[PDB]
Amino acid sequence: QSPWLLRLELDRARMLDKQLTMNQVADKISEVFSDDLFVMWSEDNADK
Amino acid sequence: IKLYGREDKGTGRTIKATLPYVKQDIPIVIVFRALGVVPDGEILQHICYDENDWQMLEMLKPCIEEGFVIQDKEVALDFIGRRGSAALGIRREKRIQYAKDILQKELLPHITQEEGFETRKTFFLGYMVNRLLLCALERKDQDDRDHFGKKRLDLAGPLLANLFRILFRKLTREIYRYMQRCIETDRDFNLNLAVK
Amino acid sequence: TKDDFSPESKGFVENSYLRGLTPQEFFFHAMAGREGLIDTAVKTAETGYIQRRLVK
Amino acid sequence: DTNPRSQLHSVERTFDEVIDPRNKNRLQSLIHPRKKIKAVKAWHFFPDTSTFDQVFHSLKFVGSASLSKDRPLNEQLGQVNASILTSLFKPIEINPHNKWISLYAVTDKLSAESFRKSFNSIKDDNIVNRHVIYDHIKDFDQMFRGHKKLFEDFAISFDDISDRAFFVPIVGRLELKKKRIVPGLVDMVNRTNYAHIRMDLRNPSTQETAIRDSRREQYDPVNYSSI
Amino acid sequence: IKQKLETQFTCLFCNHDNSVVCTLDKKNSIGLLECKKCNLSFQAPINSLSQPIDIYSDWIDACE
Amino acid sequence: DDTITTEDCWTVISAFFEEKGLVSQQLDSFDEFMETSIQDLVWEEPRLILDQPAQHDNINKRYEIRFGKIYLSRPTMTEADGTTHAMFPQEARLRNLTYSSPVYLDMEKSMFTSIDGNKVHIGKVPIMLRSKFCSLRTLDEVDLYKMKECPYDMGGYFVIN
Amino acid sequence: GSPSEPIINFLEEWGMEPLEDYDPAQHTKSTRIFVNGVWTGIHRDPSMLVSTMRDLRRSGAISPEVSIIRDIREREFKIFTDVGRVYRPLFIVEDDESKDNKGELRITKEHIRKIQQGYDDDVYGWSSLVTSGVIEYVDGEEEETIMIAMTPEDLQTNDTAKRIKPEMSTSSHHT
Amino acid sequence: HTKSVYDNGETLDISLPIHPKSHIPQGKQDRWVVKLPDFLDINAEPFDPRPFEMNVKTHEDKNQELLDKLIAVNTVRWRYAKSETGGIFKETNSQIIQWEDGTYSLRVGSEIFDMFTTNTDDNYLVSEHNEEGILMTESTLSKSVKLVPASFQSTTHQKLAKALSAKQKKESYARSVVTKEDPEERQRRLESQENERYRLERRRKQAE
Amino acid sequence: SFRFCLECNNMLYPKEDKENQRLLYSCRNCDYTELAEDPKVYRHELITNIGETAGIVDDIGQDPTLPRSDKECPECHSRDCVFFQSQQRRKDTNMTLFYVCLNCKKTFRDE
Ligand SMILES: [Zn+2]
Ligand SMILES: [Zn+2]
Ligand SMILES: [Zn+2]
Repeated sequence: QSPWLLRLELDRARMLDKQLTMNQVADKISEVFSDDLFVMWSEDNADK
Repeated sequence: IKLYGREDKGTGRTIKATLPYVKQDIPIVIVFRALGVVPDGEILQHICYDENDWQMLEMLKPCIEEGFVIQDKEVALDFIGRRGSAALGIRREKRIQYAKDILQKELLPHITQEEGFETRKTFFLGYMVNRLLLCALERKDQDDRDHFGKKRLDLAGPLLANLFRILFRKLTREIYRYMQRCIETDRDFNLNLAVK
Repeated sequence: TKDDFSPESKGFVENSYLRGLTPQEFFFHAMAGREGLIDTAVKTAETGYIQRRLVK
Repeated sequence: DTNPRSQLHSVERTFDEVIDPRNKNRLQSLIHPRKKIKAVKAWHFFPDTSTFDQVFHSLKFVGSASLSKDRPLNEQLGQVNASILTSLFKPIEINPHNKWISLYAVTDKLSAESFRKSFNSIKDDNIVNRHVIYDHIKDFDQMFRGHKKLFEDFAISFDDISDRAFFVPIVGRLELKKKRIVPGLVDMVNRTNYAHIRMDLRNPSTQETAIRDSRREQYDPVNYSSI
Repeated sequence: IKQKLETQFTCLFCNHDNSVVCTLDKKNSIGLLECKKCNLSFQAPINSLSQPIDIYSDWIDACE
Repeated sequence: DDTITTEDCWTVISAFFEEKGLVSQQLDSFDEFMETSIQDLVWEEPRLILDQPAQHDNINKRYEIRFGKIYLSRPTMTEADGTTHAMFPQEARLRNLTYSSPVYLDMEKSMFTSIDGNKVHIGKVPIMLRSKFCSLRTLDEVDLYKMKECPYDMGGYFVIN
Repeated sequence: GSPSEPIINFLEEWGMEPLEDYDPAQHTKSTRIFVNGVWTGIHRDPSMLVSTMRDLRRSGAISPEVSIIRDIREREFKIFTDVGRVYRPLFIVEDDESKDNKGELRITKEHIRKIQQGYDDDVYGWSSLVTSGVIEYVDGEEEETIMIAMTPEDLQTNDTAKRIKPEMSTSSHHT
Repeated sequence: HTKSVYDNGETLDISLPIHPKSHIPQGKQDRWVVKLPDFLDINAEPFDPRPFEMNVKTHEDKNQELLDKLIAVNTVRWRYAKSETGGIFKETNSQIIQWEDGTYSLRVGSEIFDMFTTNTDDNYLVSEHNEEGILMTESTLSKSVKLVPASFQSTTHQKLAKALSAKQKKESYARSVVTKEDPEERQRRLESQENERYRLERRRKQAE
Repeated sequence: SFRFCLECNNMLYPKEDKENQRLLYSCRNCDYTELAEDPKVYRHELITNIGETAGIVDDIGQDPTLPRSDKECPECHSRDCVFFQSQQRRKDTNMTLFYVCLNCKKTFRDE
């Protein structure tokens, strides 16, 4: 693995409006990139 | 001064300037170094006026990355001269002199024409790039083409001046040709016959 | 004044033709009439071309 | 008032209406035409006699060549520093196309301070042989712009004890920019400048002093004319 | 990817014109000028913005 | 003071039209062109230079001619017989002439040699009516009738053929 | 069309400093100055400069057709002496706060009677009005930065036939 | 670590002649560079009333004469003043006035010109030694000072405004002239003569 | 805001030391290298708000074409104020007003 961290902040308001789940986004990224990227996602109760 | 690269397309958003009597577009960093400002910090000082404006800085990053290959004044002048649409096979020294001619003159002629007076041209290039980026960042509306304060009206004066300039240049060329033809006889031409 | 969105500041002619138009309303109404004239004089050629193509 | 007599009379009237700096009452009488504010202090405006023979140039650093911007250079030369106030410049030109300026300074603070004190206290005819060694620091590219008129620019120096202000002419302006030496020319570069320069302080020769006095005779002939 | 282009430059050994072909390889950052008649080969380094005029000028400078 | 009414605004507008007129821009532009623009157009390229290194004894001869002042005249008519006389716009209109005036240029010729010219006529410029170089700028009101010119005519146009 | 050399001389005389004495980091608040489209210098107190230039133009020292524009939003101060700019005359309202005549037309009945007579009381025509500072010309670009009243009745704060004037209640006060 | 390029150690034993200074700055080697306006001039020469009166020039051009008068009356000058005790003293017509706000003003006679100061860094004054080809520093130019007229009502400003306003009023380059004959007569007569000598030359060449 | 080389003036690019596992900024035309203080190498904002209130000048109160209101200043509590809408002019820009007093020039809203 590489030390280079790539993170991005999702707008909570529009994420809720689109009725999406953080797990769903992570699953989509994993499916499109297989196991080439290790992905962690914050819980829905996080501030951001 | 064209800004290449669409929104999320064309990789970097490079900026290529178009100069008179030059066949191909040239990146802005190269022309800046050609005018005689080689360090990147000085170029950024010339272009921007607020270091906190990270958006214009990240817009400028691809231009610096592209122009990093050239790192000296003389090599930049040679690159400008190579595409200067002049005769093919011109030597490097003559290429540099041709670039200096095409850079001092014919490049923003309304600013100045004399030697050692190119700092103002660099500052005006900075102003133009600043305006281009400022409109690209949607911070300002694009200049209105129909704004009547940006129009001019040509009355009898300017129109007659243009026509008379053309006709007088034609008369001067005719006098020149007649002089060349008549010197062969080595005669004291009246100069009242050369004119038509 | 700058940033004025009132009805009279963006082309609402409050008066009638009998009552008469103020200079600002006069200019705005002239702008609208010019647009009408231009639209007619431009669409006529496009319509003529369309009808010729249809007939052919 | 185009009459030459009128112009001369205006000249003597202007000469006569000079306010005495010691006169506090007359100084307070003067009021700014627009600010309507009283005057506090005054200084006579005089030219400088001992410095007209020399040639003065305004030297400036352009862009990144700023000494304040160059943090390691400022740290080495001291964070007003006497080393800057005693620096030497050596213009060397290999050819018309290639030109640069060489900068030298005194790294030691004690030597620079002693040299500055000796230089600024030259009012007698005894100068100690201060063999001060100057070390090269940096080189810059140079451009020069000349003044068409003699006194286009003038620098003003003050003297509170005498209530005067001495001004000196400025001949031209010299601009310096940071120059990156081409790796292919360092061989000739090492043969151009020097690592050290030694300055020896000696009293000026009689002939050179007479030449300088003859040059100054244009300005002040009462105290310097040859007999 | 090597790129082969026909150029209208003049060979300085054979003096035949329109017999110069420029071969530049961006992968290895090299550019080759070959005379279709003289069979002479000129090699020079190239950059990302290099063009056949650049290699031609380099050849001219090398020749003199 | 006292308030300003609409009638005072119309007094000011009357003053404006009394000074300027309705075609003042045409006449002003033409006067500017004739007074200064022609001379500057000539001086834009003030030198024609020919040189010759004669070896036929190296004698480098430079032949250079310079353009000097511009001399203008009132419009004039030159008949076929040869006589020339002042021309007025009515005669030009009736006879299908052109209301134009000659332009004279001073040319100075120099013969530079190192071993190592008067008012020439260059053309005729048409004259805008009622401008500074028109014959009707003077003549007052009475003489304008004798020349068969309408006093209500405002000028601002040329007469070509 | 007018020569721009007097404008440059006045600007240099009144404190404008040229470009070679300019550093973007230092003068982070100075105002640029354009003359006929070329950037000629910078200034740090544009208000007094524009006031001086406008007063000079009104006094006749500068040609009345010279366009003087100040763009406060963009920190620019443009000047035009170009040929071919369409202008038109306007009355001048005394807008100096320090003046007792604030918010009133400069032209008075004395000027009207002088115009009617045709001479001053120790030829008085339109040009005299323009050079006496009561009327000035503005072009399409200077109009962006001015506030015009439609009628002299607009300068101060139930019929079925007469027309209705704009209320203009968005602004508490007008200058 | 950018290693020092120069390590030869070669040293020059050059000794410079230095002259004593008539004055010495106290507390700070600071000087102010001041741009000279067109309406202000410096006359370093001592004032000589008789040559000045005998060398006053009168010109037809009113604008040039007024500008010369203004610059002459505003020129900074100095002269030797004989003291009442028999000594000689340097007397000047120019002074510097500092107001309560701290601003400085240059005064010549009754005229007052304000000073606008802008701080400048890395700007120094040097002394040129041409015979040795080296530059010796003198002091630091901390501030750049501009000279501005105090007010509109100042006589200098009014004279400048008058001169510049009437300077651009005079513009008439083309000079009128009266044509007495056909402007094309010279061309046709010279063409006739040229054709005549062409015929004569052709006959001579055929006979030669 | 990005830094530049202190002796070459060129732009310093981020770099990682394999043996030290530290972030460094290194010039490309010179061997100069300086330690990185912050880990935020790069940041891109999909939705941004800069340019909305940054368009402020000290002499905005000298514009005669700007409307004058009577909103109360939080700082000076003056009776005279000048207001304008957002300088940023994207197609989806809000119409909120920014009020500037003539003494303190503080920008605030009625929200
Ligand atoms: Zn060959
Ligand atoms: Zn570097
Ligand atoms: Zn307040």
